[PDB]
Amino acid sequence: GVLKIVKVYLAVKRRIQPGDKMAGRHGNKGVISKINPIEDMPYDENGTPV
Amino acid sequence: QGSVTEFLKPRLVDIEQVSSTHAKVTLEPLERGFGHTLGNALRRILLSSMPGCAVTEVEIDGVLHEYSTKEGVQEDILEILLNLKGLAVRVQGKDEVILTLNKSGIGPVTAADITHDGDVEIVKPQHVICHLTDENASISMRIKVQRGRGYVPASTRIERPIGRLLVDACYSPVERIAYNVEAARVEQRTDLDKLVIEMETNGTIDPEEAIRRAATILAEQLEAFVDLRDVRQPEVKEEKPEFDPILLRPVDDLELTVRSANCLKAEAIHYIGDLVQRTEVELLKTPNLGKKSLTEIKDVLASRGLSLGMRLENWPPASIAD
Amino acid sequence: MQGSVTEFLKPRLVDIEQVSSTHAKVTLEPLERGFGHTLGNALRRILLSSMPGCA
Amino acid sequence: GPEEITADIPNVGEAALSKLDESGIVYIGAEVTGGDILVGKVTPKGETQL
Amino acid sequence: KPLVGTGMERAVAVDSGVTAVAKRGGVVQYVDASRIVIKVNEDEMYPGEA
Amino acid sequence: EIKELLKLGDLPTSGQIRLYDGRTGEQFERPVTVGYMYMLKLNHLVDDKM
Repeated sequence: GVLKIVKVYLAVKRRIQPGDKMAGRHGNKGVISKINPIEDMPYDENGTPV
Repeated sequence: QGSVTEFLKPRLVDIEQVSSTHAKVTLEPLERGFGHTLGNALRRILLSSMPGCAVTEVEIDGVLHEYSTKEGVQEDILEILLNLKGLAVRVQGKDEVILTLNKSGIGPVTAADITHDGDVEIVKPQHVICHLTDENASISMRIKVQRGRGYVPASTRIERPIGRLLVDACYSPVERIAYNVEAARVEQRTDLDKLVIEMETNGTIDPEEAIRRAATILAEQLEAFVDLRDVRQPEVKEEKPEFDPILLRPVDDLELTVRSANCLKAEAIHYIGDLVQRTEVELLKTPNLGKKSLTEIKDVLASRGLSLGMRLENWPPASIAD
Repeated sequence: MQGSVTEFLKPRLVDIEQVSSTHAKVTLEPLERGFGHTLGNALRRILLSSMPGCA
Repeated sequence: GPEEITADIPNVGEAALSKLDESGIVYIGAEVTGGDILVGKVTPKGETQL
Repeated sequence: KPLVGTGMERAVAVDSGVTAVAKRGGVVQYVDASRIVIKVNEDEMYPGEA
Repeated sequence: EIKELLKLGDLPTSGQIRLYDGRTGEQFERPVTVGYMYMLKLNHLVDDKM
């Protein structure tokens, strides 16, 4: 009981968002909660934000 | 108390222009203590408090969206637009300038291949936009430069193909600000230092006017203590979001006659908001109404709290948004 | 300015609550994300260092 | 009654016409929000009797 | 690639069969970012015979 | 072996560089270490969706 079929993909570009988990190769499991602004972000001598 | 020039007044003694991009200016008259409090109250005044200009909207002749890959291109439709993010152009005194790009054949598309506008000053003509592999492949975009307040996410931005694919932005001139100590070498006394500010601007705003502007912002942030004739109110805003859902009600809530219930609906009137927007001076022109058919409506609107000649909000209500 | 370069609101003193002859109140409502720690540190090193007086 | 997919739909709106234009199907790459139309559908209901 | 390694990250991407590996010498005709065609020299130079 | 190599670089050799505070402005007591770390962003499972 079907004439034809129409397939439509749905690609989503998931961007960074506070809620995921980050872990390298050593096992430093962590989680982002609050994004630290650049204004109140200390730096070195030459001026390089962390 | 006294107050009579007890400290030294900072004055521009000598500037250093090591490069056309980076400079090393410095002041001399600085007491031990002001070489840090003035450097800290400036380091955070040029990381987001700077206008600048950058690329935001782009057209591309051939590509429809960030998925369609244009032929005759080494990279994909994505990477070739990421290059425009680095493309910096300083505008004389405009906010909306449309630039056109056009060329053919092999060779990296430089920034000098774009149209030459008088009000448009190219910073780095040797800027690469896209590489053409096929000699028969052409490339053309409508790169326009605006003036935001630093960075504009594409996700926040983006029917029919008009603006199509867009890119990010980076109006922020300098990306890093640093400060050094260093003891000044005057000919008067010994206890004197020098600020010395290092700035790495993309090439839009020269360091000499950028640093001075930074301190100017702080000056205006204290003009209320210098006793100046500036009588302006701070913030007198009153926010309390409210609306009138009753206006979204049809005209069948005013108790009318069959006559008016057939004349109004025939004149594109289904809601009470579609009638108030008009005036009782143009409705008399239609050979299907009158003056008694308007004064009767206003009589009922008196209880609802509505009347002819009033603006509307959130109208029309929920419809068929395309 | 006249060339429209500021585009930001600048704070200003309005009222001085004089509860005493030495202690008072200095409010500053008009502030932004960043200037809160700027003015709070640009004067902190003055009212606790560069102050005449006598004792 | 078996329904069919086509760009020319006897709808009372236009939102379903802005997308579907390539004779039944829709062009590739665009931008809107969730709760729209992907593939035009015309399925009569109530035996075409109000 | 990480700044430091052991020298075993290369042998992985090879046996896994991730990157394309040519099985015959010859020049490259096209280098599109979606399709690549390599012409071999086993037949007489002909626009439709190779 | 590494300690001997750390002699070059830029200027430091122990890793602890002087960090200037962007908040108060006063330098942080006892310099901290700054370098490159190999991390990774693990996929965000949909089993923890709101």
